[PDB]
Amino acid sequence: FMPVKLAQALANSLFPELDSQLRAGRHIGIDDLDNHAFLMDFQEQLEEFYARYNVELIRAPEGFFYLRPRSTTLIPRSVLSELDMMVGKILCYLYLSPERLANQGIFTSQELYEELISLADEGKLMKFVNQRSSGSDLDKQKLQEKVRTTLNRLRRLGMVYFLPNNNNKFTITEAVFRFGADVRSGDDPREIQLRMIR
Amino acid sequence: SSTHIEQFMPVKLAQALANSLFPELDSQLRAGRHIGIDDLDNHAFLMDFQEQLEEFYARYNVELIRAPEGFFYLRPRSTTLIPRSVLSELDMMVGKILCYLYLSPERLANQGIFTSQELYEELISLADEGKLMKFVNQRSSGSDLDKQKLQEKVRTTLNRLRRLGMVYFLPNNNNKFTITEAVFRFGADVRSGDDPREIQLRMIRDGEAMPV
Amino acid sequence: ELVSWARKNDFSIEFSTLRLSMQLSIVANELHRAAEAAEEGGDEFHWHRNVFAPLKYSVAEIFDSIDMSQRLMDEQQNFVKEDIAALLNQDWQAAIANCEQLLSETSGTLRELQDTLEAAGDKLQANLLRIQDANMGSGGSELVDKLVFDLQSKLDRIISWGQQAIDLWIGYDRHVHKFIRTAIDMDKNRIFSQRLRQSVQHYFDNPWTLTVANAERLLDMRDEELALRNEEVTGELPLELEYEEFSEINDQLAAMIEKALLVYQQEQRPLDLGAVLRDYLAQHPLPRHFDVARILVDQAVRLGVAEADFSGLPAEWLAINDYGAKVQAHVIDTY
Amino acid sequence: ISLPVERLAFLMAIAVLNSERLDGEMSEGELIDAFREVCKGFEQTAESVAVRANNAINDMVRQKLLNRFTSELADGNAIYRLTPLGISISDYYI
Amino acid sequence: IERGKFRSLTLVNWNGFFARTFDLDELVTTLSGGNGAGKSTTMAAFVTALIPDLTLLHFRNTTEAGATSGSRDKGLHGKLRAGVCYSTLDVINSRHQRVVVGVRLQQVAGRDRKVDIKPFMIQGLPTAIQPTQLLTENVGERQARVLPLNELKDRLDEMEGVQFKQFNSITDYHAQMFDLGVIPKRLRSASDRSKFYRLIEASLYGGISSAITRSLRDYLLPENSGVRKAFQDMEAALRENRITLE
Amino acid sequence: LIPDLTLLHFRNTTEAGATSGSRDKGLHGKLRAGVCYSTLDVINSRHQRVVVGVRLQQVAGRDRKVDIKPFMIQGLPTAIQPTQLLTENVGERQARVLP
Amino acid sequence: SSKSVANIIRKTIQREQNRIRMLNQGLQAVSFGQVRGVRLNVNVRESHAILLDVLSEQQEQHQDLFNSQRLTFSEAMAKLYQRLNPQVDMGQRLPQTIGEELLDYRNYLELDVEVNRGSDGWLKAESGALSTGEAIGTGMSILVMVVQSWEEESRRLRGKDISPCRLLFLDQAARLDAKSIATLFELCERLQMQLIIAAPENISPEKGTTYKLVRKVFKNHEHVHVVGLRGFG
Amino acid sequence: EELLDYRNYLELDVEVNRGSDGWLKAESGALSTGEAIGTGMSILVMVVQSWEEESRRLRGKDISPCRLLFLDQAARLDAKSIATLFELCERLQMQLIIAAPENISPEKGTTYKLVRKVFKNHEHVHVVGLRGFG
DNA sequence: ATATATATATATATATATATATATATATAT
DNA sequence: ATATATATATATATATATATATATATATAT
Ligand SMILES: Nc1ncnc2c1ncn2[C@@H]1O[C@H](COP(=O)(O)OP(=O)(O)OP(=O)(O)O)[C@@H](O)[C@H]1O
Ligand SMILES: [Mg+2]
Ligand SMILES: [Mg+2]
Repeated sequence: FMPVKLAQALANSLFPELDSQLRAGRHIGIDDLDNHAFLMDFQEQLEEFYARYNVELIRAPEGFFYLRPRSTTLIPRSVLSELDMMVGKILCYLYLSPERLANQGIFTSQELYEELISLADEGKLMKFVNQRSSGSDLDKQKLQEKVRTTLNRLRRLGMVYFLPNNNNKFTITEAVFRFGADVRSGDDPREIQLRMIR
Repeated sequence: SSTHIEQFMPVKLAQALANSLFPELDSQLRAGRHIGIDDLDNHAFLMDFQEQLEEFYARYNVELIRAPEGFFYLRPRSTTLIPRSVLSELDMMVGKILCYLYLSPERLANQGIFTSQELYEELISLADEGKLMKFVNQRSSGSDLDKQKLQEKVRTTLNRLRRLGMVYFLPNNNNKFTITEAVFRFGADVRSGDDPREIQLRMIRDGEAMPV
Repeated sequence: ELVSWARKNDFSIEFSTLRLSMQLSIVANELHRAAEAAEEGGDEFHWHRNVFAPLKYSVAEIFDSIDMSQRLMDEQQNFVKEDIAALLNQDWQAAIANCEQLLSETSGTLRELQDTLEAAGDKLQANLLRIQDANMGSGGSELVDKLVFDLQSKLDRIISWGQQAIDLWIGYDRHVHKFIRTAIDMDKNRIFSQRLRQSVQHYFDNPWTLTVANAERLLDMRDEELALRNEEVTGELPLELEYEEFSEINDQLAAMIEKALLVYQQEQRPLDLGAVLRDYLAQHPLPRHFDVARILVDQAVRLGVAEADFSGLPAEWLAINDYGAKVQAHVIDTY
Repeated sequence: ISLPVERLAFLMAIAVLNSERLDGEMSEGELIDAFREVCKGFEQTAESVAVRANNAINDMVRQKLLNRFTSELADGNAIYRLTPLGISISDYYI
Repeated sequence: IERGKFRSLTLVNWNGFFARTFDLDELVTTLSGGNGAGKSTTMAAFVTALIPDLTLLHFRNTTEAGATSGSRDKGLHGKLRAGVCYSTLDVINSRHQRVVVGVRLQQVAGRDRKVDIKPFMIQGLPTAIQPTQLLTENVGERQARVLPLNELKDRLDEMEGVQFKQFNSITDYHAQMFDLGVIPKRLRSASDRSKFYRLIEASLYGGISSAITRSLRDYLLPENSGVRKAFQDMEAALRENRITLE
Repeated sequence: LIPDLTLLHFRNTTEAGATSGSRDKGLHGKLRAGVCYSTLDVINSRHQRVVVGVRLQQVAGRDRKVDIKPFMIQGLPTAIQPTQLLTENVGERQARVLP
Repeated sequence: SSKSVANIIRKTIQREQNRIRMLNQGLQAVSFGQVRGVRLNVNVRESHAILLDVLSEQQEQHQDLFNSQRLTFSEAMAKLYQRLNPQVDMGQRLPQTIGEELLDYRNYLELDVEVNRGSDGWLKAESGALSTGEAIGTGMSILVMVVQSWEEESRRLRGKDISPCRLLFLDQAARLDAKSIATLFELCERLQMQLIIAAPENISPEKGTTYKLVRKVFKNHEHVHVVGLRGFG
Repeated sequence: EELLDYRNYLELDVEVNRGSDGWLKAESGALSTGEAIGTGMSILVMVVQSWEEESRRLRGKDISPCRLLFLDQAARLDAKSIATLFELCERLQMQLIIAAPENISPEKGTTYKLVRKVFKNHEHVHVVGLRGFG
C-alpha cells in the first residue's frame, strides 16, 4: 500500500502547485506561509515520495526547502550557466547587513549590473558574452540583456521576487543563501563572500 | 475510520501512485512523451489505472487522453499547471511523413526499420523541395549547403520526435528507427471526413492544435 | 592487405527443388567414391589422383553451384517481396488474398528447400569425417585436410542459410500480416491515406501544430569550475648516468668452499658441520665469520641428508669458535 | 554496372570475408568496417565514413550486387549477402 | 618478425623526480633502493602512461593488495608535484618507427586529491632527440624549465616531419597505440580497458590475482555472438508461445 | 597459540586480505596422515617450564578437515625435550609418534 | 529453436576446448619452488552437459517450467538447471543471475589451473595450498598465457608487419629466490617479454640493466639520485 | 548503545612524521611497502603494550606476559628498516620470528637454514641452525 | 561416570542493492 | 568548428541480510 500521511499530503489541494514548483527547482522559503507550513508538516513523507524519484527533498539550515537531483534523477535535470552562478553569488552578497540602510530590501537592476561589472574579472565577463569582445557598446548591451535573462531565470527559482511591473526592481529572499559560502567563527560575511566570488 | 486511505485518496489511485513504474512514467508523460503499445509495461500500467491516473492528472488542469489508436499522452489545458508547447511546422511535416510511411505498403520490405536518408527522400518527394527549404533558410535557392542544412534540420526534428515517443531508435543504432502508432496524431486533422477549415476549428477549440 | 593489391591492380568499370536434389545426389555419390578411394590407400600419385584432383575440383564446383541456387532463391525472395509491395499499391483491400497466397508459395518453397538440404546434409557430413579419418594415411596429404576442413563449413554454412532465410522470411511474413491487420484495417477504403497525402502536399495552406506537455527542467547548481595547479616548475637537469660495480668476493669464497667440500661427497665421508666449520673459520678474520658460516652451510646441506634427524633426538649447539658462535646440525650420513 | 576502384575493392573485401566467414552471413555492422578499411587504404575523404559507406552499399544493392534483409537483432539491424552477379564479378579476379 | 620494444620511460616533475629518463632493457630492467626510494612511483608513472583511465588507476600498497582500506584516495595525486607533469613511453615499433606516447598529468587545486590527465602521441621524432629535453626548455644557467602542452605543441609543429596528436578521449589514444603495435588487444570498450588494467595490475603486485583467477573464462576464452543470437531466437520463440498460451 | 578452527586461515601471503576464493582454509594440507603435534615451550616470569601444545589430526572424510585437542604440561624436567615425549625410539630407523 | 541453441553451444565448446588444449603445449616446465609446471584444464561440465542434452532432446517435457508467467527466460533456465542435476547445491545467488550466467557458453567449461607440485601429480592450483613464490610463478605463467592469447586473437585485425610490444612488472621481486628469478628470466627471454622488476637489493646482478635509486632530503624537498649498476668491475 | 561506550567519544588516528613534511595521517596508499610495514609493527607493539597494561590489575604482581610477533616476507624491508625493527623490539623486550628467502642475513639472533628435499619418497626439510654471531 | 546430540552465540563471507565518479557519444548553439 | 550540456554505461566502495561452520554449555543415551 502507501503510507497514510503520505496519501494525506498528496491529496492536499496545495500539492499540485507546490509539486510543479519543486520539480521546476523553485526554492520554498519562510515567506510562502502556506507552502512552508505544508512542507514542515509533511516533510517526513514527502522526502520519501521524492526519493522515489531519485531526488532529495532538502531543508536548508536557513529553513527553505528545495529538491536536489541525484545522478540517477528521474526528473529531467539542468544546470545553471556560469553567469547564473555569478549573479547568484552577487545577490547573496547583496543580502547584506548594510543592505538595510542601502536599499531597504528593494534593489534595482542597475545595482546588480554595476556590482557585476566592478566586482567580476574582465576575462569571465568576456567568457560570458564572448572572448573577442573588449569594452564595447554592443557587447555591454548583450551582457545587460543576458543579465536580465538570468534574473528572470532566478525569479523562476524563487531566489528573487520581482516587484510587480515591467520595470526591473526586485527583492532578495533568504534562499539565495544557497549561493553563499560557509560561515566560520568571527568571519566577516562580506569578506568570505567576496573571497568566494574572487 | 481515521488512519485510513479512503479518507484522502481512492485505494486504486494510491496503488497506482505506489507502483514501481509510476515515477518514471509520470516524468516521461509530463516531459511530453506519448505511450504506445510497444512500451508493454507502461502501456499496460496506464490501461489498468487509466481512470485513476486521469483523475489524478486532472488536478493539474491537464487531460490524460487516449487516442482511438490506443496511445496515451497528456494534453494541457489553457489553465494548465504543467507548461505547454507546440511542435514546429517542420516537426508537423516530418510527423505526417512518418505516419505516411507507417501506412505506406511500398516500404514493406523495410519491416518498419527506416533510415534518416529514406525519411528525407520521402519528405522531398511529397513536399515542395525549394519552398520547404525556404523555412530552413530564407535565402535558399537550391544551394547544396542549404541542402545539407535541411538534412540536418530533419535529423534534429527526428531526434526531437524520438524524445516524444513518436519514434524509437534501434537498441544499438541511432541512425535507424522504428515508427510508432503515436505518429497517427499528426493526422488528427484528417481522420474525420469533413471540411478541413471546420475540423481545424474543432481541434483548436479542443486544445489539440494551436495555429502558427 | 588486399587494399594495396586492389589499388595497384587499377581495375574498375532455377529455384526448382528437383535440381537441388540431383546436385545433392551427385555430390553424395562422388564424395562416397572419393572417401572409399582414400580409405583404400595408395602411393603419393594414387593419393593425389584419388583425393586431390577428383575430390577438390568436383566438390568445390558443386558446392558453389548449390550456393548459387540458394542465391537465386534469395533473388526470388526479393522479387516476391517487391511484387507484394507493388500489388498492395494497386488493389489495397482487394490484394489481401493475392499477397497471402504469394506468401504461402514462398514459405512452402523455403521449407521445401530446407527439407531437401537436410535430406543429405547428415550423410555428407559423415562421409567428410570419414575422409578426415582416412586422410592421415600419408604425410604429404596436408592439402587434403584443408578441403576436409573447408568443405565442412561450406556444407554446414549452406544448411545454416536454409534455416536462416526462413527465420528471416517468417519474420517478414508476420510484418506483412501486421500491416494488413494495422495499416489497411483502419484505412479500408484508403481515403485517409490520400487525404493525408494531400494534407502533406497542401499543409502550408493551413499550417497547424499539435500541443504537447513541456514541463520545466529542474535547474541545478553548477559545480565549481576546476582549476589546475600552475607553478612553472624549474630545476637542475640530471647529469650523465654514473655507474657502480658489484663485488664478486662472495662468489670466490663460495667456489673455494665448494671445491673444499666436494671431497666429502666423493668419498661419502660422514660430514660433521661442527668440526668442519670450526676448522674452516680459523682461516678468516672474525668480522667475516658469519658470511663464511652461512655460505658453508649452504654448500653442505646440498650434499645428502642427516639420518639422525628422524630419531626425535635434538642435536646440541656445538661451539665452532671463540667469542660464542654455535651450530646445530646432525652428522650428514646419507649421501 | 559501374564499379570505381573503391567500390571494387570494397566488393572484393566483402567476398573475401564471406569466403572466410563461418556461416556465410554478413551483417551491415561488418560491412561498415570493411568500407572503412578500404577507404582508409585508398586515402580519400570526400565525405564522412558513414555517409560514403551507406551510399556505396545502397548503390551496390540497387545495382544488383548485394541483397539486404531486415533483421533487428543483427548487428546494424540488417544482413547483407552477395548476389550471383556480385559473386561472378568478384570471382572473375579471385 | 622483430617485436617492438619500449626503449625508455620518462618522468618529468614527479614526487622526487624532476626529469629522469630510465633506459629500459630488451629483456629485464631492475630498480633497487631502500624503502621509500621511489621504485613503485616509477611503475606508477609507466602504468599511468599506458592506461590513463582515472576510473582504474588505484595504487594500493603492495600490502593489502586488493583489500578495501577505506582510504578514499587512489594514491596517484600524492605522487605528483605542483605544476605540469609528464609521463612518456618511447617505443620502437616492429616497423622500426620511434613513437613517443605519453600523458600530461596535473593536480587539480582544492581539498579533493583529484588529478587531470591528457594523453598525446608524437610520431616521426628524430632518434637524436631525447624526451627529457623535448619536454623541457633550457631557461637560465643549466636550469631547464618544464613547458605545458600548448608550448610543447608549438615547439613540435615548428619542427619538420614530427606529427603531434592530442586526444580528446582515451579510446582514440588506445586505438592509435594499438595501430602502432603498442598494445596486444584493441580496447574498444570500457570492459576491455578494465581487463587490460587487471592484467597489468596483477603483474605489478605479482602472482595470482583474485580478480583474474575468478574470471579466467572472461580472460582466455573469446566472446561468441552465434550462441547469443541462438539464445535470442529461443527467447523470441518462448515469448510467442507464452503469448499464445495466455 | 590459537587452536580455533574458525579463525585459522593460512591463506597465501599474496591475497593477505582477499576473499576466500576457495573453501579450504589451508591447514589440512600442511599436516600428514597420523597424529601431529604442535607444542610451544615457555619459561614464565616465575621460571616455570610450561609446555603448551595441541594435537592435530586430519579428520578422515569427504572434505579436508582437522581436529585439534589442546593440552598443557607442567613441571617437566629441563632435561627432557618436547620431541622425546611425543616419539618412541623404537628399534627401527624412524621413531613413532604416539597418540 | 532449443535444439539449434544446444547444437551451437556444443560446437563452440568443442572448438574452444581444442584451441586451449593445443595451446597448453606452449609451456616448457617452469621450475618455481616445488611447482614443476603449469597447465590449463578445460573440460565440458557434466552438470551443464545434462542441461544441453535436455535442451537438445527433451524440451517439451519441462514446458510446465518455461511458460510460467512468473519466471523469465533466465529464471526459467536457472530453475531447469536446478530441476535436473540437484546435487550441485548452488548458494545464495538469485535465480536471475545464475540464469544470466547460464546464457553464456563459457560457463559450460570448467577452466582451472593445474600445477605439477613436486611428485603428487597435477593438482588444482589454489592459493591456500601454495607458497608465495610458487603462487607468484604460477600467476605470472597465467598472465603470459593471457597475453599470448590476446596477441593471437588480434593477428587478424593487425597488419602482417606489426608484432605488438610485450611488457610486465614485478614489484617486490625479493619474495622470489634465485632459482625462481632465473626461471622467470629464461621464460620471459623465450617469450620475448620485457620485465620491470623492483627489489631493495640487486636481485639480478648479471642480467639486463639495473638502476639504484637513492632519495635525498635537500633544502626542504626530496630529490632522487639514480646510478646504474654493472655486473663486474 | 554506541553512545553508552566512552571509547566511541574518542577519535583515534595514526600519524607519521614523513620526510621534510610534518605529521600526516597514516594512509596505506600514501606510503611505501617498507614504511607501511614499519608503521604497522609500531601500532602492533603499542596494542600489545596496551593489553598488558589493561590486564596487569588482574594478574599476579610478578607476572610479565611473554611477547612475540612474526614478520613474513621480511625481504620487503631494506637493511636499515630491519635494523630499526630489531632495535625497537630489543628495546621493548619483544621476540621476533622473521621469514626471509635468504635475501637478508641479520647477524644478531638465531638463524635457521631450511632446505626441502625428497628422502625415502617423502618430503623432508633439512634444517641447520646458527647463533651467537656478532 | 562417560560421550554424543542439541541449542545458542559468534565470526566468516557471500550476494544484492545502492550511490558515486568517470568516460563516452553526441546532439545543440554561437 | 568547436565549446558545452545531457544521457548512458561501467567500475568501485558501502551497508545490510543471510547461510555456513565452529565453539560452548547442557541433556540424555550408554
Ligand atoms: N601518494 C603518495 N603521497 C605521498 N607520498 C607518497 C605517495 N606515494 C608514495 N609516496 C612517498 O614516496 C616515497 C617513495 O615511495 P614508493 O612507493 O615509490 O617506494 P618504493 O620504491 O615502492 O619502496 P619500498 O621498497 O619500501 O616498497 C616514499 O616517501 C613514499 O612515502
Ligand atoms: Mg613499493
Ligand atoms: Mg610463505
